[PDB]
Amino acid sequence: KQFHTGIEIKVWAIACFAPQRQCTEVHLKSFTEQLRKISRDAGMPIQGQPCFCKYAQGADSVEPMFRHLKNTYAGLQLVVVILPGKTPVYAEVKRVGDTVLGMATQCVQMKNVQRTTPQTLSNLCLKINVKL
Amino acid sequence: KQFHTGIEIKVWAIACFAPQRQCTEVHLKSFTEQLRKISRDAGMPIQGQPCFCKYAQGADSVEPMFRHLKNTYAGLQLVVVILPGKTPVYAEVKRVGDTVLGMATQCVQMKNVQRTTPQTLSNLCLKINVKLG
Amino acid sequence: KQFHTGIEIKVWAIACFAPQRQCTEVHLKSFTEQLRKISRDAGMPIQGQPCFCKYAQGADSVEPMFRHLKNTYAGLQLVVVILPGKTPVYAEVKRVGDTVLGMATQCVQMKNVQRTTPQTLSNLCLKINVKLGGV
Ligand SMILES: Cc1cn([C@@H]2OC[C@H](OP(=O)(O)OP(=O)(O)OP(=O)(O)O)[C@H]2O)c(=O)[nH]c1=O
Ligand SMILES: Cc1cn([C@@H]2OC[C@H](OP(=O)(O)OP(=O)(O)OP(=O)(O)O)[C@H]2O)c(=O)[nH]c1=O
Ligand SMILES: Cc1cn([C@@H]2OC[C@H](OP(=O)(O)OP(=O)(O)OP(=O)(O)O)[C@H]2O)c(=O)[nH]c1=O
Repeated sequence: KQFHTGIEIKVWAIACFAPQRQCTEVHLKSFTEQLRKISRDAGMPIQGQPCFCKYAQGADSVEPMFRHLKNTYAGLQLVVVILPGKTPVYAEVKRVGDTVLGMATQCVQMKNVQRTTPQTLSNLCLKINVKL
Repeated sequence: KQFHTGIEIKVWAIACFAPQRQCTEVHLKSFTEQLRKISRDAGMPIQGQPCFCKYAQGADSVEPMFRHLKNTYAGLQLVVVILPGKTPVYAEVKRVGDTVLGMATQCVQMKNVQRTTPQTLSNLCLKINVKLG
Repeated sequence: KQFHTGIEIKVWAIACFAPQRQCTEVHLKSFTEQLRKISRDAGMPIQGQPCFCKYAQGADSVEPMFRHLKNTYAGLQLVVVILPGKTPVYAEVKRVGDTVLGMATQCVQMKNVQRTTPQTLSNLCLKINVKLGGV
């Protein structure tokens, strides 16, 4: 895991499986902007707003939503998935992204979106950097 | 460029990502016959019926279908991919064919399958000729 | 036919255009070591680990990567290029290596990296040997 310098993330999406009442739109947009800033400092810029950002409920929504993403957004590079703690959703994310569709997926715990820290944003960058 | 003489396309497939309701079997068979004729006349004959011809929908279908093709038809030379206009399918077809599986692919817009003209068939032949030549 | 004696391959690189998911690090390291062994037995020893070993994707990556290689690794003798099969990358590799930069490049199919046999390693040795011998 030597860090890669050449990465640019142009097309990406957010799928929020945490409840909106806990993880609101402002929490998500705040999170997005802070993630963009750190990714820029590290020389793996996330350009742009996500091309898609929706709430969803249930592990069974993962495959349909990811197929939808792949089928709708040309060149989609990354899906960031927000999770409400321990969940069957995580398992469903992993199999679909890593073994079915071959698309980079990164999960994040809702609590790190509600109150973001540079350390957790850094962790997410490093993981994305490895994946991409 | 230079056109290449002496190419023969013996094993080829059609993957149609345009909806069947717009691009029916008879449209595809008619298209195939016209392509056969012009390619023969130009001395790069696309010989025979395709070894495979199936509909699919979505960029997500590309990799599974092409893995199937690669694994089932040894000596597959070409996949002709019919596209429904602007689509994430094109990008995925190029990624899978050129990078993932290593398979020659030529895309064609559905509107040129629904009504063929000599000029669009010629375009397609020349592209195939360059790719396989 | 005409195998060349007395060649030593000291500076060489691997550029893998097959996806990592298909052609993993262990596949590449295993392939490298097997290639070194047979090439040593045949008297064209690969003296070291490659100076560079990276994944890349797309014909558009070829020229930049090869320029990097040429400019960074003095006396680079060989680039081994792993390809998934028929691909516009093959054409671009030949154009850039043979006409743009002038460095010896040898392509190999991903399936022969994933699982080696003595016969396919031998094939690749002979081709490397031919390209490197000369004035
Ligand atoms: C089991 C479980 C785990 N997590 C954590 O969230 C992502 C983080 O790490 P990750 O898996 O993303 O780490 P990674 O090495 O990049 O590998 P994968 O993401 O491909 O699995 C993981 O530790 C949850 O939030 N909920 C859960 O229920
Ligand atoms: C860039 C782009 C192009 N097209 C056009 O539709 C078929 C035609 O095919 P093309 O002659 O380009 O040949 P192709 O097999 O697409 O591949 P190349 O070998 O030219 O790269 C291509 O120009 C799309 O439908 N979507 C796109 O996003
Ligand atoms: C489909 C495919 C096949 N092969 C075969 O494997 C050895 C030999 O090698 P190739 O003649 O293709 O290429 P090469 O030695 O670098 O030769 P030159 O182009 O310098 O003559 C070629 O017959 C590839 O290597 N790459 C492929 O993708």
